Amino acid sequence: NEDEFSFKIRRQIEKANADYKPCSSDPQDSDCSCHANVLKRDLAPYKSTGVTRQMIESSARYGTKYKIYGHRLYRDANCMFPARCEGIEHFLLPLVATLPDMDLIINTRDYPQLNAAWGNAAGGPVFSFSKTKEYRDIMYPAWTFWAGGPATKLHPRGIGRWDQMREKLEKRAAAIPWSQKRSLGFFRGSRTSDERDSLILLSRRNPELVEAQYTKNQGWKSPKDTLDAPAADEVSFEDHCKYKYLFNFRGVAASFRLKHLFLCKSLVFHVGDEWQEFFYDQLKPWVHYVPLKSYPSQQEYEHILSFFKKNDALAQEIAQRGYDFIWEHLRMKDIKCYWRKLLKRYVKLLQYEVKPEDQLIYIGP
Amino acid sequence: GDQCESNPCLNGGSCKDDINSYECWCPFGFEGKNCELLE
Repeated sequence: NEDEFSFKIRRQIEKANADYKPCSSDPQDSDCSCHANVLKRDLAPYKSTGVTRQMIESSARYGTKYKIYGHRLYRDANCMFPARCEGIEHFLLPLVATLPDMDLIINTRDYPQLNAAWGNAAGGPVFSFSKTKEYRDIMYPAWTFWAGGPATKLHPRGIGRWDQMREKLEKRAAAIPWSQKRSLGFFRGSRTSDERDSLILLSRRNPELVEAQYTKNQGWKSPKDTLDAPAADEVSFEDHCKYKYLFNFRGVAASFRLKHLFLCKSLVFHVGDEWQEFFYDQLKPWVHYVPLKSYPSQQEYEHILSFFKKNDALAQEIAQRGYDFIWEHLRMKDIKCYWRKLLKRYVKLLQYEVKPEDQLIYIGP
Repeated sequence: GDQCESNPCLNGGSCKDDINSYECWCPFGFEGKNCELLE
């Protein structure tokens, strides 16, 4: 029972790491190639035909229209999530001086808009932060790298400033080395997907193995939203770093939690393989994190945690590699250069002359 | 809708999900669609 499980996991690790190649030839990644496979694949469906004015007009209903015209940024007066628009504009504004004209339909909702099962009116292009293979949306780095992530008591203006968070977590990872971290699974978040339930229920049954509790979010409607338990308090990202085993789950779409967990130098257990952000493609299972299939069972959790508790040096190696990947390849520089490379490749697809539109408002610079 | 789940209302605001969109209720001192502006 235990032996078979061990063999399976160690085989998967050996294979993953034998096959692994770095996302760039040099670690500094001067040419911004680390995450380039994703933007290429996201833009590929538009390569043969390009993007017509009609496609843009047709896509406009699916997000917030941005227009770069004459090195000035314009936008719909109405942004559905103003704080997210601010986060996005932090990255667009510095690039507008050296970018050609383009129209961008940028979805600021959590969920992507262009279902590839549907067809035609949902041909795009539309930009969204998160997608699966079911959606045609082009991924962009989320607003929250600067501003407008979820608001909580510890982050009342919304989780943001990834630059500051990186330094905070680097320092905290240094303060709580592997050997001093608690040998327990940890999760503290809200019920944004029922994929999270079995971990919380396991914790209730076996708190010595897992410390997982549901917080309340702003969409709370009934006790069912915390599986009938009193809502737990928010725990800072810094305080996650006291635990060896950190769990991440999809939410509405992908979760902003994931990137934070790596910078604790804890072993990240990432549940599900569908929901993406732009950088997930180069996070490789068994190299940087422990993958679990969607809707894990309590018995699966018990087996995988027992395995890593008994193979502690192996656990630390993976945790270290995950830390190093986010440290080296999810810098602010990586976010900014991805935006730039994305937009420069996109504009080449346009098969029409961008014209001004007077109903749009001036954003900057 | 489930747009309120991602806590879009800043600065202590509370959220209600409508069918199409969401709305923030903002405490005295803050305004804007996400309570992101000072009053």
